[PDB]
Amino acid sequence: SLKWIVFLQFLIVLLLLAIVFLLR
Amino acid sequence: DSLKWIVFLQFLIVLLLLAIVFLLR
Amino acid sequence: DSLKWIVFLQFLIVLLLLAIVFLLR
Amino acid sequence: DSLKWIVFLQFLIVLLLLAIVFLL
Amino acid sequence: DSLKWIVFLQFLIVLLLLAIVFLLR
Repeated sequence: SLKWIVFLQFLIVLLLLAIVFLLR
Repeated sequence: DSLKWIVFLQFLIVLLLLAIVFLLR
Repeated sequence: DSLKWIVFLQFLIVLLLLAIVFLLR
Repeated sequence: DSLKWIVFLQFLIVLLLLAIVFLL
Repeated sequence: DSLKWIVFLQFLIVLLLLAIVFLLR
């Protein structure tokens, strides 16, 4: 489960990067 | 247990973040 | 317990993202 | 000490999301 | 060290949320 927790954290960071890019 | 709920909630968060990206785009 | 608090705060994060989605529409 | 910091950072994330909700 | 990755990613999330707050107003 920890592997998937870390992987989904990766995904969340990438999506937040997309959101910050769109706001800019 | 707790970790399964963490994974499920993180998946829900991913879906919601995708929805926010779609709304912004 | 740390894990229970993490799960509950994850649930709150899900609620907050839902509220953000509602506000964006 | 990792779990303590994870809980604290989750709390910070909740606070920041609340700030964003108020701003919106 | 999965926990160290989790902490680092959480800190990244905090920084991105601070940037979002700055961009909002």
